[PDB]
Amino acid sequence: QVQLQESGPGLVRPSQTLSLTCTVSGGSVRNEYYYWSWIRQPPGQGLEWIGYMHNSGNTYYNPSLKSRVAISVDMSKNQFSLKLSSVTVADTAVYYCARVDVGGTLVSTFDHWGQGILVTVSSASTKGPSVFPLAPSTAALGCLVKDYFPEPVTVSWNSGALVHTFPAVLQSSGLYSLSSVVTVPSSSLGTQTYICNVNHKPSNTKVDKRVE
Amino acid sequence: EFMLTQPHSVSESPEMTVTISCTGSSGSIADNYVQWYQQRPGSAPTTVIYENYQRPSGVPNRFSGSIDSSSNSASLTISGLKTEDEADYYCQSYDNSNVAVFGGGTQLTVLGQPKAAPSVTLFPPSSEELQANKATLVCLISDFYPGAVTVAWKADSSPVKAGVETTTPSKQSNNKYAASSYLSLTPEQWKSHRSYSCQVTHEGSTVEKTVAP
Amino acid sequence: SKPSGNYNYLYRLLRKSKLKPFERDISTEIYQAGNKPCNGVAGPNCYSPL
Repeated sequence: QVQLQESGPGLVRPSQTLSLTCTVSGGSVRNEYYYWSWIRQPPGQGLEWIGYMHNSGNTYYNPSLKSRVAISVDMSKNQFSLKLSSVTVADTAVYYCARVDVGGTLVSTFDHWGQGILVTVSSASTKGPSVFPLAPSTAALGCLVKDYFPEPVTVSWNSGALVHTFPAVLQSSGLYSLSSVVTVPSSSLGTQTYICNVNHKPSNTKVDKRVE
Repeated sequence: EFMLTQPHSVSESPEMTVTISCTGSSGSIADNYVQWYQQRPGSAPTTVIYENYQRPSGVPNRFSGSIDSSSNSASLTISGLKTEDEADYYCQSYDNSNVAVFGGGTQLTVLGQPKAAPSVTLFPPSSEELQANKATLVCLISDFYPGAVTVAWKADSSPVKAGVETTTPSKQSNNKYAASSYLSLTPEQWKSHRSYSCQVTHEGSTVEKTVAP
Repeated sequence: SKPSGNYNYLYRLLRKSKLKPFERDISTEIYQAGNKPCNGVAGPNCYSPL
């Protein structure tokens, strides 16, 4: 069968050009009756069409960011490339390859999709997080960890004693905010010694904070 | 610019039939093909209905597509739900200018466990958080099975749109979903404004809870 | 078939990408089903494929 595979840097920074390329196997990119498209899907949002290109050089773009996209095709390596311009912190998403069928009487479905590549746009390279207590008001209380660069997160509650750590999302500033929380049966239990520790994976730096 | 609008969340008990429909606003629905892509969370989308009436080989016959020219909409009939049918369905078509138009996305799920009313955990900024010149107002909503995670922010009198960083529906350790409604506000705005509201509106029930200093 | 149960025959499950024709996989690394990968032992949405 025919299948696609993304290829490109998985992490970029603003004021740059996002460059990607999809290696096609099981079929020639010089074959007509098919367009080679790029679909964008931000984390938590729906799909977004970027543009497909015919082998004859006819490149159709999306009117939303037409002035900041560029698509090419290479019949030798069977790979079609994607090139954006002036990337922003909001351009991070999961990019999927897709081959549309232009065979019969109309354009039609993206028959074969790739595996999808997740890239992020951030100008920072190293930043240590900061912990903040959370006072309750059955109650809920926890810790607030914000502004950490690396993707992997290390959450530890009561040195292992258990939790729905609330996986963060890429905010407007290009960072993440962890808000892992726990539950208590009453406000009296909140007075007990509870600890929320996080570990900086690329730096092996541990952070401790007393919460109650 | 041709667009497609579909419901945000659809839920129904197993062995029953659901209906996801996308309506074209700025153009016709019969001039271009409409396709439905079942995207399982964590994997690439996959075509289940193409050419508005055709289903690919291997896809179960439980799926069927329809076109309504009088209402300018395209529906998807799924009879006999199953456990693997809890994926998202995307309705995609094309504009007359050869522009691929994707739908808003619809989260479909089977009603395994009984639906429960969501919870609100409005938390004001902390002492050290206020010392850090930041607010970070969050709404760690929990205790809701259906994937109808919605967040509607509102200030004391005005609506709030900037700073919304609601995360994807995450499941707890007790097989139940919970989300977080992040919000970043200027401390001057938190000192000037009176209070804010975090409206959930899960499965129609507009659960609302406010927070004030 | 053996009465004490078979433990020498296994099969990989839930690969992130479909294999190409005539391809074999040897690495027994765990598969990430969700958005939180596990570095050590398997866990929720980060089970073992074998």
